[PDB]
Amino acid sequence: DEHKAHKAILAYEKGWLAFSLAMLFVFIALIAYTLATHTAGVIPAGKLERVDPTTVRQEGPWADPAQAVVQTGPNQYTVYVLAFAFGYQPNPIEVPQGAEIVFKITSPDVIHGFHVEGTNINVEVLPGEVSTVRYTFKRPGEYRIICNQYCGLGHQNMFGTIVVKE
Amino acid sequence: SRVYEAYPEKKATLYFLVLGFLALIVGSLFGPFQALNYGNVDAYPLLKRLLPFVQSYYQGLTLHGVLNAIVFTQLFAQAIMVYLPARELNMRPNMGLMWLSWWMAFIGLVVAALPLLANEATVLWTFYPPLKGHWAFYLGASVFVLSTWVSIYIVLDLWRRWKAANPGKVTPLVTYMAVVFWLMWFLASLGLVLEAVLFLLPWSFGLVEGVDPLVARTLFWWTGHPIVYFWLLPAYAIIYTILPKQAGGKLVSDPMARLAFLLFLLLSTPVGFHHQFADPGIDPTWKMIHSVLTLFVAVPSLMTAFTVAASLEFAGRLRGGRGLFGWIRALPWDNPAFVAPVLGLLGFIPGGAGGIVNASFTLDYVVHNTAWVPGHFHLQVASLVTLTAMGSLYWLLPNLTGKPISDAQRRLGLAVVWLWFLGMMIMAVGLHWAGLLNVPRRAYIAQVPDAYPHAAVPMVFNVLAGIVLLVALLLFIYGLFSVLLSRERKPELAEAPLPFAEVIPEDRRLVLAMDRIGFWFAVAAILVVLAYGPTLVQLFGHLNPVPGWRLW
Amino acid sequence: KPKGALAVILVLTLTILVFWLGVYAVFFARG
Ligand code: HAS
Ligand code: HEM
Ligand SMILES: CCCCCCCC/C=C/CCCCCCCC(=O)OC[C@H](O)CO
Ligand SMILES: CCCCCCCC/C=C\CCCCCCCC(=O)OC[C@H](O)CO
Ligand SMILES: CCCCCCCC/C=C\CCCCCCCC(=O)OC[C@H](O)CO
Ligand SMILES: CCCCCCCC/C=C\CCCCCCCC(=O)OC[C@H](O)CO
Ligand SMILES: CCCCCCCC/C=C\CCCCCCCC(=O)OC[C@H](O)CO
Ligand SMILES: CCCCCCCC/C=C\CCCCCCCC(=O)OC[C@H](O)CO
Ligand SMILES: CCCCCCCC/C=C\CCCCCCCC(=O)OC[C@H](O)CO
Ligand SMILES: CCCCCCCC/C=C\CCCCCCCC(=O)OC[C@H](O)CO
Ligand code: CUA
Ligand SMILES: [O-][O-]
Ligand SMILES: [Cu+2]
Repeated sequence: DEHKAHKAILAYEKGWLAFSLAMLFVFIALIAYTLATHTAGVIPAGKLERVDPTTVRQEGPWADPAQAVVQTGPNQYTVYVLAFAFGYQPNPIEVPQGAEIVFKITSPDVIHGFHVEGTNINVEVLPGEVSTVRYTFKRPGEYRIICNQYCGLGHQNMFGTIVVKE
Repeated sequence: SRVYEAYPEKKATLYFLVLGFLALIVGSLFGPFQALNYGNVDAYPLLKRLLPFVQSYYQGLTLHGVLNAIVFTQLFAQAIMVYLPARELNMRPNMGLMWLSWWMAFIGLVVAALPLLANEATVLWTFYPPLKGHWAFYLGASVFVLSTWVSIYIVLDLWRRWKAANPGKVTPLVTYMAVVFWLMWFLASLGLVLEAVLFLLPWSFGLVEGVDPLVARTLFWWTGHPIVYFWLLPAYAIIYTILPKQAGGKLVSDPMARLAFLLFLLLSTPVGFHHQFADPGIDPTWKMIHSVLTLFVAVPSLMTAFTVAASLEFAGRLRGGRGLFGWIRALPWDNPAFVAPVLGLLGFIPGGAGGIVNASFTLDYVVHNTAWVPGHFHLQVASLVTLTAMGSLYWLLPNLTGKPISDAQRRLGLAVVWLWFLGMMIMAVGLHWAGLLNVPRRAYIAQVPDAYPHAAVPMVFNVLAGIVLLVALLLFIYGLFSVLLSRERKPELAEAPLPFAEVIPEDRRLVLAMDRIGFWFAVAAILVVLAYGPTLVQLFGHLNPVPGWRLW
Repeated sequence: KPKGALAVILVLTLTILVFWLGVYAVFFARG
């Protein structure tokens, strides 16, 4: 009864622990998969690309927002975005639909989020580093950028805009 | 008291509890306001009349984070994970050291508080650079956390002393847990300590112009993950070694219990990149490795679920319950010390489920930095840990003070426990859901009321949760003071044994392996070097410090 | 057999699965 309940409890727990292990492994396998598709483009580039946030608005690709959108492939655009207190430049970001967009994003002040509502783009932006992420906008129109890392008193109203042209 | 003459560890323990709860109360005052905010209702004008020193939603948010997630949880850990092994071993912890640890905690907390109350460190509980707080915030926080290194010493002391008087005996259960816990906490703690000493302190003192954000965050999350395990394990110790008595049964396996703890020593620390999935400059192969390891650290709680569920079922069967559901009704649902934890565990089901999603590397891009995250953790810490701590009032307080719990007090305890649980659940729904609607975490949304129209529904939950939890909190304040400030004293209560459960034979071989602690300690530390070394070496090799800012 | 314990882990497995495949579905929709 006490002896018996003990063996049966123990016996089934092993069952469970093996199933739980299986389930966890399958998630590992399903994450692995995502890693192999274009959906993985939103994972940041692990590479270090340092900049100087004190001069980034005066010199380099972030200095002139009207020139932030650069064709770098036959069907590819690189976009130099600045996230700053409290907004994003350019505003709006204008990209063609169906094209692959390499966002290269930095900050002159503090850390900001770069979360594109409606998509999987969600990347921390740190001063002194350029965050690099990739996405193909399949539907045209207006996407809101939300800052989702506390950045000071203006955090709640820090928003940007990406326009995807037909 | 003659009892404090004989068990001085009772009084130091008590001081950790009371200070802990006081931290909890003050931190928690801001909760309902935040809940109302996530429901798109702005009651800060009210808060600012009641507490005039409060300058912003984000000052309030800092206080809430720091006092609830850092201070309270720590005090609690130090109370439980020192006093419990001390009682099981029936030995006296080093009283000088225990008092030293208390004063450190109190002093550090007081110093950190000054800037917080003065609105000089409205960074948050994560204090990410280059948002730059007052030196006193970093220094007060450092000495507060360091308070735990003493606790580590205390428990290793007690441990070795017991082993010396008992050569060739396996470490006792609570003490095994307490030891693997503290050694875990040691490795874990080093990330933050490193961060504060090499970067944050010199920086805030004006010794260096700036800090590298990425290194800060990487060091931070070294500590930042295992901290949640450091918060959780005090609760688990109780859930495993006490709750089964409270429920009316026995712990169904000591080895299983040891195994879970052991796994947390090995796996709680090498996982932090799971908080850095959206960070630049961190290699994706490392993110995936850390993700896999994070799924592994789920395992000891997957285990716990079963070990504990089976123990509660056993208790329920012992008390007459039959069927698939009968053992549930049979349990001591009239007893707040049983109820609080069990309810905590119920919420922990969706809690761990959220955690699991977070861990999965690309899936994190759905929820990262949204209200989903707060949704996940309130389930884990504001609910499970907090409720477990709450229910300890009803057995630990009397054990420590000889102050008795009236029938009336018990009924209020039940009310407090249920309302808190339920309010946390309601809130949990509004947050997860708002999170999936892309609402940002850490944001004064009520001040941008037309920004999230799609969240109209989850917002009602957050408001509801908000009112329910204000009630629960109010009732916990009155509750806690009623016992604490009570008249009567029954010293037979303070001399009672703690309600440690008996264990239901056995894998002695396993227990022996698990008892080779030094070995497991090293392994765990090797895992941290393997999982953090390569990345930190590259980060330190290319530091890029940046000017700090005060945007509040 | 520990029928109740088992039922606790059923609920837990289903919760994990509703959560996980839930989010996986959302990850791809937004992809
Ligand atoms: C003490 C509190 C905490 C625990 C526990 C915790 C658990 C997990 N966490 Fe977490 N979490 C993450 C991973 C997880 C995973 C894998 C788990 C696991 O440990 C979960 C495993 C648990 C289970 C699988 C549940 C087992 C079930 C049990 C034990 C109950 C059984 C019920 C019974 C027995 C009752 C039966 C009785 C009857 C009567 C029927 C991730 C990423 O991978 C992030 C970052 C996300 C992002 O983008 O920021 C994160 C962020 C947070 C934050 C935000 C920090 C910030 O400020 O930015 C905090 C506070 C936190 C707290 C806590 N977290 N979590
Ligand atoms: C009175 C009960 C409680 C309510 C009403 C409540 C509600 C809130 C809300 C709505 C948020 C999210 C705020 C935002 O994202 O801007 C939050 C933040 C937080 N909660 Fe609580 N709170 C409760 C108690 C506690 C407890 C006991 C814990 C810890 C044990 C906890 C720790 C935290 C922390 C760490 C955060 C995140 C802070 C940050 O991002 O900086 N809460 N809670
Ligand atoms: C005992 C602890 C449990 C406490 C549970 C309490 C239940 C909450 C109240 C329900 C009545 C309905 C209230 C509706 C009346 C006013 C609502 C309203 O008008 O909304 C606010 C306003 O529009 C924007 O500021
Ligand atoms: C989509 C995926 C489908 C998921 C659907 C939910 C699955 C539930 C989880 C685990 C079932 C495992 C229960 C099988 C019983 C194990 C038997 C066992 O271990 O028993 C040993 C003992 O000796 C015998 O008397
Ligand atoms: C005892 C049984 C042993 C067998 C155990 C196997 C478990 C089966 C579950 C998942 C396999 C993973 C399938 C991976 C396919 C993913 C494809 C997908 O979801 O596609 C998304 C999107 O449409 C594309 O861009
Ligand atoms: C019990 C809790 C219940 C939980 C309830 C779940 C509800 C959330 C469901 C899906 C979120 C997915 C959101 C994906 C957003 C798609 C909107 C979109 O595509 O909008 C942008 C586009 O640019 C326009 O032109
Ligand atoms: C949308 C979410 C908000 C809604 C919240 C629902 C969440 C679950 C709540 C309670 C489950 C507790 C199940 C067990 C209940 C114990 C009571 C019982 O069995 O009582 C017997 C009687 O008192 C003899 O002692
Ligand atoms: C007596 C104990 C049981 C009572 C428990 C209550 C029942 C639970 C359901 C709803 C309460 C909702 C209260 C929320 C208060 C107002 C919500 C609000 O602000 O709604 C905005 C609206 O969607 C746009 O204007
Ligand atoms: C006993 C305690 C255990 C607690 C267990 C809680 C686990 C959460 C499970 C389900 C909630 C989700 C509700 C239904 C799923 C919503 C899906 C949905 O409607 O998706 C939106 C889609 O866009 C179409 O509009
Ligand atoms: C009971 C207390 C616990 C608190 C409750 C926590 C609620 C969150 C649970 C599950 C979310 C699972 C993800 C479900 C998202 C639904 C939408 C869906 O299924 O996605 C398809 C569609 O393409 C979309 O855009
Ligand atoms: Cu920029 Cu929040
Ligand atoms: O921390 O999860
Ligand atoms: Cu973590």
